[PDB]
Amino acid sequence: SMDKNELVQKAKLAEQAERYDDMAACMKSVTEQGAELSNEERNLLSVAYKNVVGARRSSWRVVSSIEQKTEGAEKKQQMAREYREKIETELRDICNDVLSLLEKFLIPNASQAESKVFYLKMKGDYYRYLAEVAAGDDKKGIVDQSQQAYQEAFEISKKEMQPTHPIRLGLALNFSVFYYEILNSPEKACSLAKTAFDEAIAESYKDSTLIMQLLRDNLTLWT
Amino acid sequence: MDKNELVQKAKLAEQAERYDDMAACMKSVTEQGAELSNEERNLLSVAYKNVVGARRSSWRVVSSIEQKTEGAEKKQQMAREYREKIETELRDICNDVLSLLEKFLIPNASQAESKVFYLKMKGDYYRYLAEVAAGDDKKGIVDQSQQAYQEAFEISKKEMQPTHPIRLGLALNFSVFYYEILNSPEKACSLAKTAFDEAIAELDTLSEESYKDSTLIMQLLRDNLTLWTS
Amino acid sequence: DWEIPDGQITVGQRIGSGSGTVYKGKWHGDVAVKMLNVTAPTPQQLQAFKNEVGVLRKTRHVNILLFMGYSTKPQLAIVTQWCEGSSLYHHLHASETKFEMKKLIDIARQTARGMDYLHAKSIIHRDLKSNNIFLHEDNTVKIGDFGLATVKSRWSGSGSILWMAPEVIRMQDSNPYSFQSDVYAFGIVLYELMTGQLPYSNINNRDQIIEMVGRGSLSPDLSKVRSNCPKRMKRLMAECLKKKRDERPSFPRILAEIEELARELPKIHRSASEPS
Amino acid sequence: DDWEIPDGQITVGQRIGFGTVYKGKWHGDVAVKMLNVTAPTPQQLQAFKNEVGVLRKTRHVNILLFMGYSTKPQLAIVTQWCEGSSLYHHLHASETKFEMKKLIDIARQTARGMDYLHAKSIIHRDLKSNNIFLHEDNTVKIGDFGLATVKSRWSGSLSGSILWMAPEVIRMQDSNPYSFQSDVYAFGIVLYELMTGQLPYSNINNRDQIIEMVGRGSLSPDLSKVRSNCPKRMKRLMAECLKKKRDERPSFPRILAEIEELARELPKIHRSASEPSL
Repeated sequence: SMDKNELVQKAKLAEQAERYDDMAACMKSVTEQGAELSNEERNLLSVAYKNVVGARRSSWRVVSSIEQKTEGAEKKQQMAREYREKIETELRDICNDVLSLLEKFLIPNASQAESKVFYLKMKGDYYRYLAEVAAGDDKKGIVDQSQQAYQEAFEISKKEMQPTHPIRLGLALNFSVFYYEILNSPEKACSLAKTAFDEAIAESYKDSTLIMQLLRDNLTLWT
Repeated sequence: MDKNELVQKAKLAEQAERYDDMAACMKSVTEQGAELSNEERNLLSVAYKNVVGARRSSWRVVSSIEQKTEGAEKKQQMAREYREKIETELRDICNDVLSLLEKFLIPNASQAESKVFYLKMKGDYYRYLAEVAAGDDKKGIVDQSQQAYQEAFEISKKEMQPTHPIRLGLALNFSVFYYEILNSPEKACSLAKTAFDEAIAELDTLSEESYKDSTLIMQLLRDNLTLWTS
Repeated sequence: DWEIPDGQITVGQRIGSGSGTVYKGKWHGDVAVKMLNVTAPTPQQLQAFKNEVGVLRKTRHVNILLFMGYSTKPQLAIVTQWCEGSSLYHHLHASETKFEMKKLIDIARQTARGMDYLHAKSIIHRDLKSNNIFLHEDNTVKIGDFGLATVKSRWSGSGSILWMAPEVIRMQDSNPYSFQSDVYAFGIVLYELMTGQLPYSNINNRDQIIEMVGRGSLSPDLSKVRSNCPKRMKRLMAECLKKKRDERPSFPRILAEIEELARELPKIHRSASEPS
Repeated sequence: DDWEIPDGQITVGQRIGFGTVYKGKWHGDVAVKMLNVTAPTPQQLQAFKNEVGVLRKTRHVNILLFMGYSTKPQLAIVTQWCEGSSLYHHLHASETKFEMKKLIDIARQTARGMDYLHAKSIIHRDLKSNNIFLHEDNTVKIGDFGLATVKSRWSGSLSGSILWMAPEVIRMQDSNPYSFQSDVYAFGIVLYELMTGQLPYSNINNRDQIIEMVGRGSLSPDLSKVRSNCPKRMKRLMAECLKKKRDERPSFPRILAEIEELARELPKIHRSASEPSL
């Protein structure tokens, strides 16, 4: 209920206060305004929703693990389960918000290829996140939509982008872990990961060093 | 609904770092009316301390931004309004905790241990309200904080040994009250050094676990004394 | 040579006890002072103090608490560099400071460097424990409290028992202490680093612990090592904790193993996606 | 055989920079200053044994810790390794932005180091920001004691680091130009570097003369280039340490006491520490 500049300022202020729910609400409003976001506005929306959903992913993993270690106790496992489904509901609502913003504003208004591959990557990542907690009857559908968006962005990635470009290095990282984790295709995931890493070593300054380190850790642990 | 189910879901919220859920669970447990156990007491304390600490940190950040923004009047207005939003959250959290203390906890505290622990918690949350209170209600809140602290301090020195972790923590928090809120370093260092030296005397007299509990606060007392005299 | 005249050291607040009592002091900056609160030292305390000064005057290493001087006039006193921070015992069991595996590895490596230096100068510490390891600026390891230390020259001069090796605890013979007893104490401190807790956690009493470790019936529970602890480190600690002195490794190769493992850096316990 | 290290124990690594300083491995990391000559000439051996003698008297947190010496392959002094560049590097080559609090702390540590040094009657005679090393940008370490000495009646025998040399040291007109005061003047210059961000006598066109004018007294550091947030006590103390005539300069106990006092009236950065959640 305020100017786009007023919402961006309140978003940055929420960012410095580490109140990611407020920043996410601000950037959601800014995107519902209809205009293309700037690189800064893009980055603020990404940080906001990624932190908001990451807290829930971390809590889900913790509570699921604790779900595993229920031995001889119905009510303990029942409590851990109901809490897991509470977290599950929050996780799904968040991802549905982010995917609705992606499909109704972000991707259609992307002028350059960079913006639209980034938004299709985020599309794949959030489908990813939903996939990890997917039940099984709708799981297949979510995985299908995940890989469709992921690969669609992938096709445009190595057609207009330099091997050093951090956005695709990240798209590659998320697609490889998609194949390894979400599905069970170690051969493909490691093939893609090593391909991207070697193409990057062949040819942002500090960003790529650490994303290649993440690639080397990934391949190191998968092999 | 059960008290034990609420305590268990509180521990599960603690493991997932969802401190708002743990706080809600412990608030229900204390609203049941029964005296809390030591574990239940510590879970409630941890929960609300994390809930309020997030807001304290965010308040500090945006307050600093508010004062250090000169030129932009609209940006400074927005930082002021967000500071007041955070302040409102802070106050509601503190009023919740002080309501839990005033309405349930203090009357059911039989032992001295419980009553110093809860009076110290009352002083702490009134102190958090003092960190953001401005002008009109400031004095009242400061007085209630100091009063609760002082009463807990008297009961600590009259029924708790200098090494008792609750008494040492009460000393630490009361000294921090003196330093940060009343802005009187001399009385804060006096209280801290007195408590630390009196505990250090008797420190050899403890068990390994009592030693871990006491040393954790004594190291903070000596860190504070090093920092206040630097 | 290193004697400090009386009056030069302004002694401040009493901070604790050592093997004497320790205070903070000012002498060309900050210093720590271990002092004996007695009017007249007995010949045994005076010989112990002279031995400790003799040992410390041979210690000159970044990971050894820097001895700076001694005094005799008011009371006997050893003065060292001041370390802002806490002992490793405090960090592990008194604040439960969440250390990353990288910093735990670095702390172990620096402790290994300190005891490599000490044993290379034929010094046995005989009381190496997590309480006698201090962190300077939460960054550097400093081995301290040489009150029970000695130099090995074929002669024996003589509550914290968790680090005591079975031979030491058994007391079969008058000279148990050796390089291997220090290595076993080191094994125990790696146990503390990799589990986060003290060994013999579930047996509560303190007296039985002695009988069980001396006999060999009880050894540290290596199943409480956390999963992100490198496998090499667990193997090395097992080697340092072996019940018979002669199968325990020496500090040069303990150091070499920690150095080699230093460089290996798996940040990834599990797989990891692109962050912010 | 007291501090000598047998040959073979030290693995010498990369050349990093007096004698060619290298990195080495000996029970961890070490720094090794080594003279690259087969047979030391009697002046080099006298200098080297003098430096070892001085270093074996230094045992302080703010002095680069001497660890031992070697003679077998070539004469060598071995110290602890300090991760991080010289204060000169941080100030004038990378322009690392230090807060005023950290600058005060750096001056305090250097003052502690030279209070210790002078309390053991050690004159460094080459104190400069290049010889001040930062240990993880957290601790100050005074180093390079090749020109240091114990003050003795028969004190036996500068190159281009002229800006830390006191005027009397430039003149060499006095019976003993090296003194506690000359070190205090070098210290004044390092505080000038700390509070200015620049080397002294920056805005000057001619270079060889500058020696002549500081020797005469025509030239003194321009204190107006000190930054505005520099405490007034610190600027006055630098002025006191840089006065043209040796006997108007203060002693390091007083420099240390005043730098210590200023740090206590500096406002606190961190907040108090209260009872943490169990």
